[PDB]
Amino acid sequence: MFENITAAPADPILGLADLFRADERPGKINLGIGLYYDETGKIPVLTSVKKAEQYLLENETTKLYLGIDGIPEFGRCTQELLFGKGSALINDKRARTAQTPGGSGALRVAADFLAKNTSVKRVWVSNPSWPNHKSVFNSAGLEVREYAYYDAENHTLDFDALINSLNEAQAGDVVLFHGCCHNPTGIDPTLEQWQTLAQLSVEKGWLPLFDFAYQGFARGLEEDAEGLRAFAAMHKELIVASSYSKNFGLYNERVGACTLVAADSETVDRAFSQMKAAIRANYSSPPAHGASVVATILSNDALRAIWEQELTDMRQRIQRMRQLFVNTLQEKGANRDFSFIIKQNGMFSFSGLTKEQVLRLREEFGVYAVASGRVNVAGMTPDNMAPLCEAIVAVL
Amino acid sequence: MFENITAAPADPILGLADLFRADERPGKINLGIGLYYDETGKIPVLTSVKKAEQYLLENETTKLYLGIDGIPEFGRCTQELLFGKGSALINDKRARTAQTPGGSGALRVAADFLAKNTSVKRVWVSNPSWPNHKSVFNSAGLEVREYAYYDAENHTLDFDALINSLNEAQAGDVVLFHGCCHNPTGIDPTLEQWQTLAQLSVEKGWLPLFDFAYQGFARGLEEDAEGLRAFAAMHKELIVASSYSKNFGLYNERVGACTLVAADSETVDRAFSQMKAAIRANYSSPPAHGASVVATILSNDALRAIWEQELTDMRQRIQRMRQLFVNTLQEKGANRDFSFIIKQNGMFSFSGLTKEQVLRLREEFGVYAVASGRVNVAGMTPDNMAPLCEAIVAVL
Ligand SMILES: *Cc1c(COP(=O)(O)O)cnc(C)c1O
Ligand SMILES: *Cc1c(COP(=O)(O)O)cnc(C)c1O
Repeated sequence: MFENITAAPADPILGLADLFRADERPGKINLGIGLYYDETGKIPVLTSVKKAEQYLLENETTKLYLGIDGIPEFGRCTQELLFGKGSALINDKRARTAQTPGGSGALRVAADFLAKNTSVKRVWVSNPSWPNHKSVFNSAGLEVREYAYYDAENHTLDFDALINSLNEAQAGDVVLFHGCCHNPTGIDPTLEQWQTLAQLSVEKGWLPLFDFAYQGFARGLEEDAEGLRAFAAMHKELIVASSYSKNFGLYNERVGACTLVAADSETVDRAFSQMKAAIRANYSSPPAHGASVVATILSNDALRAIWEQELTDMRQRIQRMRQLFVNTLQEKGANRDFSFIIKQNGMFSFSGLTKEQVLRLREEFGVYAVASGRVNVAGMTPDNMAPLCEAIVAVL
Repeated sequence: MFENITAAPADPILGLADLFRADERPGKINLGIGLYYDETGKIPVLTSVKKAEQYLLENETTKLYLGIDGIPEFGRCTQELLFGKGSALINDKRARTAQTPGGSGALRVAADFLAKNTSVKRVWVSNPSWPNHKSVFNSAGLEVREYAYYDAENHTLDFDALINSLNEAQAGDVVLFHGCCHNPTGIDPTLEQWQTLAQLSVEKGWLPLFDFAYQGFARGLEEDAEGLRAFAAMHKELIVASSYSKNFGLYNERVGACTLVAADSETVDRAFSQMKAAIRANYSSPPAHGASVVATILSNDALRAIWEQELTDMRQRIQRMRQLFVNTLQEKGANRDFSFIIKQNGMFSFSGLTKEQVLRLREEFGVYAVASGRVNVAGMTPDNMAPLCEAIVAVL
């Protein structure tokens, strides 16, 4: 039965982790997978999280299955982070949120839901994009088309090309937007670009799907939600797949959400019943730990305060490694000007290195970056900066 | 886009918990969903688990993503529970285990793997079965066909009827078996029946899929794995979807596993890689908490000891309640003779009440059982036994 199964190709991101592991080379540097490291180079558990955990340890009395859609407080809290304290979306009971296993499972849930209940035939993702997007949608039997987005030459957002390629997006097609901190580019539309995009989609008939994995790493919690919030203001229907992996460092606990928005409560209710059905036929009910952690922190002023600061610290430290990266580069040779690297948001910079250049960094110098040239700034530290900037220079 | 979405029908099981939750009635009794309750009527966290949790609280230093296939040691431990500590499958490096989100997630994972990497078209499941089985398979585009299984008049396993049913199954068809504690009947094949089935499927060319959610609830850990293990000795390939929701009371942490066995390692590897791919396109990686809990317990002799005792305790308490259930019914003037209930294993009993009797039991007495007549024995207690038993009598 399995005789003729062809090995599949390794995840272009997950893959490298393997390789990374397997490499005995003493001074290896991992800038591939998007994980936030700290000055010491470790991937720590937030203090607000350890606190929330002790709290559960002490207060949990049952491991009783959660509801298909998970922890109600969790969805409530998610809806507020997303749309804001007093959104009409909330007051009008227009949004329903399902706790899912990471932003990843949220995407899948959304896909399955779409494929099976709407006549959505294609999904438009950006080029470049996050590698896993294709696989998720494809697995649900949806077509993935790509829309232009980055200007290699100028290291920026090519609005025209953006707009010019979406012209072929039919009405009823799904258009996927990254809420903030575009992965892998780090280039986001300005509030105005967003407002335009939002006008366009309504006019053109697209269903927006927000992939929101880095809320809080660009500017701030509220600030990072402006584009969505702008869309939510003109849209009747929307989907939001969001993750808490990064902003809470709860990577392995698989904490995410899938929010469905509809013109009205009755509609969002009916529709969400089908989303629930799709989850049932999948993993049934979601993992409690992670999300409990999240709900505890977000609904306790103190822990929340602690949490907001850790996030700020996280965001700030990445910003600092950013400027230090451009400086060290310069100060170390570098033919190219890497200044554009400072105007990018999030954990990564699309460095502009070639595929052969990255192969070489790895092979020769032991630095791991993704073949697209995407580096994880959060993985840079004062201590590895030099040796890392040296390897880059030697490959220029 | 959602204007026309049809509300989905309710989950015969899941949706019954809602109904339950919503009724203001004082002495309601929940005999629906399969949860273990204790003498006091609560659904507790095992102490072995609480112990393991503290341990993690204190020793976890990162929440770093797990491998797509999860915690390695967790997989190790799973294989030994399943096959033997000792087994050839293990020595021969012929089995690969992916940690998944519940036994449910493992089923979906298997379905997706099959549907896309093999020529499987149909999946055979017992009649009756666990309702969710059809939805999961149908979602992956697989056809679900049923094979006879229960002798309603006699309260037993109708073997020839089973065998004459599967005879209709083609080579290369998947045949789904419940490892032990058949849900919803509680009737499992004798070791000789298992052996027969095993020889028969090897000859007929069926790919066996074991759904193993109740290890340790029938007779014991090791003995409950006998049918599987007999299949494992004759088969080149098989799949095992196991859950730890029940034997560890880790219901909401979503702990399960999907085990793949192939003629050999070269083959199980290639194949597993396609399984990993199917996971990547799903939730990406599995939830750490629950699984770490399980791996900690199974790894430590002390903790494991404690855990096995708790499990024998749970199993024993259910055995007791069953005896008590028949006696009380008898002592309350039941028409029918319910002794067959003693010969069934696991959490449930297929009581033989009709649709209308179970409907009546609920509206009228507030006793909740599944429309199939399935009652959750683990939900009975000495304190509710009387009232429960009186409601039944009143409806017969
Ligand atoms: C990390 C990531 C996700 C999903 O992450 P989870 O780990 O599943 O929460 C989705 N989209 C992007 C762009 C990501 O970077
Ligand atoms: C409980 C159960 C499952 C899956 O349970 P999870 O909570 O998803 O681990 C699968 N099959 C049967 C027969 C079950 O009883």
